Amino acid sequence: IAALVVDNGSGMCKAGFAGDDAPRAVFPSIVGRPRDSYVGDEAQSKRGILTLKYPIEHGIVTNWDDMEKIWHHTFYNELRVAPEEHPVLLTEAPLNPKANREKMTQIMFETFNTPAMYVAIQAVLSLYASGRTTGIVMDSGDGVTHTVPIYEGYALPHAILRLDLAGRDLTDYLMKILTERGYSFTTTAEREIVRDIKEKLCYVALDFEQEMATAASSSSLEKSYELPDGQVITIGNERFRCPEALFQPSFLGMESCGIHETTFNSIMKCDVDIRKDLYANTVLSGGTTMYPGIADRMQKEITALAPSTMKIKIIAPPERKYSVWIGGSILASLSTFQQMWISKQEYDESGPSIVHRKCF
Amino acid sequence: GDEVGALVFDIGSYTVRAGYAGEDCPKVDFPTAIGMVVEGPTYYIDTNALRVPRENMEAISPLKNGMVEDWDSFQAILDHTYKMHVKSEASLHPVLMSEAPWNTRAKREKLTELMFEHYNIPAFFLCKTAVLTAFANGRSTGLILDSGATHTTAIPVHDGYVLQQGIVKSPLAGDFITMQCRELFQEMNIELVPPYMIASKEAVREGSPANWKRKEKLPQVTRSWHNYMCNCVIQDFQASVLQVSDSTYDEQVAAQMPTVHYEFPNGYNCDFGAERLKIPEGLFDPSNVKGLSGNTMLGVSHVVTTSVGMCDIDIRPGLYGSVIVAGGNTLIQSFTDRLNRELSQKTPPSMRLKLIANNTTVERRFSSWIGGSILASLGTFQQMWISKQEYEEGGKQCVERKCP
Amino acid sequence: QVHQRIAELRKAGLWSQRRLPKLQEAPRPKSHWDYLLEEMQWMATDFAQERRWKVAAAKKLVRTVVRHHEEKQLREELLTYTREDAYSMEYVYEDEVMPLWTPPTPPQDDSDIYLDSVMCLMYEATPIPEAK
Amino acid sequence: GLGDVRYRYCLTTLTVPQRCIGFARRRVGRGGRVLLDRAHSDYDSVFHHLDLE
Amino acid sequence: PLLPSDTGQGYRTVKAKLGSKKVRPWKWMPFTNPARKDGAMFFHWRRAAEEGKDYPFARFNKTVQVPVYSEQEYQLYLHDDAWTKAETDHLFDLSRRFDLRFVVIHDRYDHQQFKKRSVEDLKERYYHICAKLANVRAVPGFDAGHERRRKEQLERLYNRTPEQVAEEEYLLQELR
Ligand SMILES: Nc1ncnc2c1ncn2[C@@H]1O[C@H](COP(=O)(O)OP(=O)(O)OP(=O)(O)O)[C@@H](O)[C@H]1O
Ligand SMILES: Nc1ncnc2c1ncn2[C@@H]1O[C@H](COP(=O)(O)OP(=O)(O)OP(=O)(O)O)[C@@H](O)[C@H]1O
Repeated sequence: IAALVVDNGSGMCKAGFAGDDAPRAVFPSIVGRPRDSYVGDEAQSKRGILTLKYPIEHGIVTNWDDMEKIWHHTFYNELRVAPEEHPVLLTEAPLNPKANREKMTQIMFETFNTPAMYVAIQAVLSLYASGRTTGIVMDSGDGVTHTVPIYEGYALPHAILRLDLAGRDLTDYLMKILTERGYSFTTTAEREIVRDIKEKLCYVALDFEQEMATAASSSSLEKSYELPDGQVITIGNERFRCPEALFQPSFLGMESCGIHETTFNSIMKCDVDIRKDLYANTVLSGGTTMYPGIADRMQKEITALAPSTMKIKIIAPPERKYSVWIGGSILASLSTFQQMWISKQEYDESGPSIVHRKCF
Repeated sequence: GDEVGALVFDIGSYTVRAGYAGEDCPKVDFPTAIGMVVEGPTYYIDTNALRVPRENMEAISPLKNGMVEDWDSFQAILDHTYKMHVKSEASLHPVLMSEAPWNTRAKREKLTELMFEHYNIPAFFLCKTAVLTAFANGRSTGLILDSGATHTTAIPVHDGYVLQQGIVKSPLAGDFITMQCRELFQEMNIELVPPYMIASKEAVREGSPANWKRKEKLPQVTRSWHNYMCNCVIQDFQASVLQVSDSTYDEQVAAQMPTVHYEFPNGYNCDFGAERLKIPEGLFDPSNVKGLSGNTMLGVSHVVTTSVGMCDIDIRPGLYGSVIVAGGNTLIQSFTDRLNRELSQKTPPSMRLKLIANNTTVERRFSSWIGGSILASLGTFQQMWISKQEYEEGGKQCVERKCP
Repeated sequence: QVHQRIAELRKAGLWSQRRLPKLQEAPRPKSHWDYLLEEMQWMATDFAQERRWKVAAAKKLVRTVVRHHEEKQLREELLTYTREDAYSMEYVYEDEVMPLWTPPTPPQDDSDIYLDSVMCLMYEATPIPEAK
Repeated sequence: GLGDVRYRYCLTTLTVPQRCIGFARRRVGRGGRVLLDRAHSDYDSVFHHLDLE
Repeated sequence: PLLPSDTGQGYRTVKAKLGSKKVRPWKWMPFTNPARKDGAMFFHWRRAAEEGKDYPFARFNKTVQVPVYSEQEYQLYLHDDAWTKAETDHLFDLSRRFDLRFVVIHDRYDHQQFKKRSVEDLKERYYHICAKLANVRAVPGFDAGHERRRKEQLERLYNRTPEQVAEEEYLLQELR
C-alpha cells in the first residue's frame, strides 16, 4: 500500500517500504557483464567468471545504463513489486550536479512509469532520523565523506565541505600494512577477507602514543582471526593503526585535514549566531563511523579545538549506518509530505526541471 | 530556452564563487588566497591544502585592485575549480564571468583569448558587477554601494548600463578595519597566536595570562603565511565583536553600554567595551582617525552623495529612489541603520530616498553571482553569447563592441 | 502681511525659484533590450519568491518530524493549493477580473511605445497652455 | 504613485481550503506553474468573511 | 507572508486516472536561433515531438530605426559649420549601439578626441540631421533652449540650502 524508499550508495544499496524500521533488502552495487547481465550477490559469486563494474563513484553516478539495470534489479527481484503501482523516494549526495538530477528524473518517470517521485539529500534525512531541528551532520560512507551544517532543515550549500577519504581507502591501507607485517593478500577474495577483518576487529584509540607504547610492551592488545581455509593469523598494533587514518591522513600519503578539523572548519564557516547550536547537536552517520570508541575521540578533539565556553555533544545512534534510510522511511510516512510529491502529469507538462522546482 | 547548461563565475579578493546557471545560491565558495612553492612552481589552492603548514610556502593572490595580474595563478585556480568542484569538461558548458567596473580593455581581451584558446569553452560573455547586483534585486536603474575587502565604491546604473563618469572610490574597507584591530591589539599588548601553533590549551580566568603548549613537530614556515593566519583570526574577531554606533560616536554614551566577551585560540579571553564601537566609526568619519589626519578621505555617506551629485540631474531622482547596499563589509552590525540615518538627514527633502532591504549574508555577499545566474537564465539573453566562430574574427574586434 | 508676502513672492521670485516648465517629448517603440529588462525583472521576482517558500517549507517539515518523534515517545504508556483553483475560474469581483503577471509577449504590431522614469514630470500631455 | 495593476494585491478566497486567505497576487512561475503571492497584514486573524451575504 | 504553489497531491485517492495515462518523452536537443548570424547551435530541454521548430524568442529581436547617409548626402545637405564629419559619425554609431538612450550616449561619448558636448547639444544635432534627411527623402507632397532653461532651474533648486527650503515652506503655508 505504502510508498517505496530506495537509497543508493557507492558500496551498498538499500531498499524497503515506507514505514518499516529497517531496509528489507540490502546488496552490493555491482554490475557483471559477460567476457545476460548480473547484479549484486549473484554477480559476486559469478565474479570469478564475470567482469565487474561499479556504477557509482564517490557518491556520484557515472554510468547510467548500469544504474538503470541496478534499479530494475532492485525493484523487480529484491522488492518483487511493479514500480508503477507505488510512489518512489530517492536519495542524493550533497553538491550533486543538476544534470544528474534531471537524468535521474527522466529515467524514473519515462522508463519505469512511476506515478510520483521525490529526491532528498542524505544528510537532512540523517538529521530527521536523529530527530533534531538544527545541527551538523558528519557523513562518511564507503566512497566519500561529507560534513553538512543544517539550520531548521535548510542545508547551507556554501558551508558544506568535502573529503575523499572513506572505507575503501582504509581497507586498502589495512591490506598494505598486513602484507607489510608478513602476510599475502593480493586479489579481491583476500580483499573481502581484509574487509571482514577490518569490520570485526579494528577500533579507534583514545590516545595513539599511549596505545602504541602498550602494544610495544604488552601482549594485552593482540588477537587472532580464522581464515576460510581453516588456517589462522595473528593481528596486533594494526588494529588501531588503520582507523587512525581518519584523524591523520598523512598515513595514506594525502595532504588533507582530518575529520575533526574538517568539522570544525565547517562549523566556523557558518554565521556566528548558529555556531552555538551546531556544537551541541553534532551527528555522526554512515558505515565508517561504526568503529568502537570513535565518539569519545571526536568529542576530545573538538573540545580541544572549540572555545572553552561552548558545549560540545556528539550523537551516534547504535544503528547509524541505516539512519540515512530510516530518515527517508520516516519522511515518506508523514501526512504533510504527501503534498510534496511530483506527480506524473507535472513531469509531462513541465519537464525534468520540475525536479529543480520541488525536491527540497 | 531558459535552461541552457551554462556556468557562472564570480571572483573577488576574498573568495571565489562558482555555480550552475539557474541555481539560487553559489555551489562552491573557497578563499582566493593560495599557497605557492617555487621549484614552474607548485600551487596549493583549496582550504584543506592551505591549512597544512609547510616549509618555504608563500601566500599570493592573482588579483590586484580588482584586476588579474598573475595569469599563471589564475589559470591554476580555474583548473582546480573545474577539476575538483565542477567535475565536468569545460568544452561543454558556456561560461559567464563578472568583472570590476573599471577593468581595462586589454585585460578583457587577454582573458577572452585565454578562455577560448586554453579551456576551449563553447561560448563566453562578460558583465560588470554593479549591473549584476542591480539585476539580482530586479532594478534596471539604481545606485550601488559596494564595500568589499579592498575598496568602498559607489556606482550608478541606468537602464542596465554603468555610468562611467559617476564612479567614486574610497580605500576604507575591510582591510582598514583589520589594520585598526591590529593597532588595538598592539595597544592592549595582546599576543596573537594562530591556531596552527597551538597544540593544546587550558582554561584561564578572564584577563589572566594564557596557558598553552606549542606543537614541537612544526617545520618552520614563511612570514606571509603566518601573517595571513593572523589576519584570519582578526577577521573572525571583526565578524564577532564590532558594532556601529547609531549616532555620532560619543565616548561618554558608549562607556555606559554593556561589554562583550571574546576568547582567542590560545585561551586568552577579555571583555571589550567602547573599543568595539570607536573602530568602525572610521568608515563614517575618517578625519578623526589617529595616524590618518588627511581629511581628504570621504565617508560612506559623503561618497554616496558625491557620486550621485556628479550625474545628470534628471537621473538623480531615480538614483536616490533606489539605493542598493552590497558587499561583505556592510554586514557589520548596525551599518545599514547608520547609513540610512545619514542619507535621510543629508538628502534634499524633495527626493524620496529608499534603501533596498536585503540584510542577510547569502544575498548580501553573493548578490553578483545571483544576478549573473538570473541573466544567464533569461531566454532572450541567448542571442548575446559570444561563440567560438564569432571569437575567430570578432573575438578581438567584437568583444569591444559586444559588452559595453 | 499681504504687502510683505507680495514682496516675498517677488522675493522667491516666481522669477527665481518656486514652480517649473513642461518637458518635451519624442515617441519611439520598444526594442530588444527593453524586453530583456522586463524578463529580468520577472525572473528576479520568481527567484526571490521561490527561495523564501523553500526556507518556509523546510522549517515546517522539520517541526512536523520532531513532533512525530515526541508523539512516539509519549505513546510509551498553508503551503500549497489545488490544481483546479490554479488553472480555472477567474476570481471575478462583481459590482471585473483580477490581473495576472505573465512574461512578456512578442509585439503583434508596432504599437507599444517605450516609456521611462521621468517620474517628476507627470506623464500625459498638457492640453491648454498659454498662447505661445 | 505609478498605480500599475500587475503589482496589486487583493483579497481572495480558495475553493478547496474554502476560506479567505488575505491579500494575494497571481503570477506565472518558471515552466508553466501558476503561483499565488501572499502579502501580510496585522488583521489577518479577522479575514474569514466567506459568502459576503 | 508565504506563497502556495499548485499541486495535484495531498491524497492518494488518485490511484486511478494517473494509472491510465503515459507521459510524452522529452529530449536534450540542439536548436538554431535565427537572431544569431553565426548559426551556432545550443542544446535544449524540449518535448521530443516538437523538434525543428524555430526559436520562439526570436520575435523579440526588434531594432530602433536610425537613418544612414553617404558622402554625397553629407556633402549636399548635412554640412555644418561646428561639427566635423567624423564627430557626427561617432554620434550616430553610438546612437545605433545604445538605442537613443542619450544619457548613456553622453556618458560614453569620447569627450577628449572631440570637444565636450552637453546632452541637449547631442539631441539637437541628432534631430536636426534626421529631420533634414527625412525632409529631403519625402516625395513632393525640438527646442534646445527650453530644455536648457528647465535643467538650469532644476539645478538651481537642487543646491537650495535647508534654511531656504524652510523659508519657502513657511511662505507657502502662509498662503494656505
Ligand atoms: N564497523 C563497521 N561496520 C560496517 N561497515 C563498516 C565498518 N567499518 C567500516 N565499514 C565499511 O563501511 C562501508 C559501508 O558504508 P555504507 O553502507 O554507509 O556505504 P554507502 O552507503 O555505499 O556509502 P556512500 O553513500 O557514501 O557512497 C563498507 O565498506 C564497510 O566495509
Ligand atoms: N560576517 C561578517 N561581518 C563583518 N564583516 C564581514 C563578514 N563577512 C565578511 N566580512 C568582511 O568582508 C570581507 C569580504 O567581503 P566580500 O565577500 O564582499 O569580498 P569580495 O567581493 O571578494 O572583495 P573585493 O571585491 O574587494 O575583491 C571580509 O574580508 C571581511 O572583511
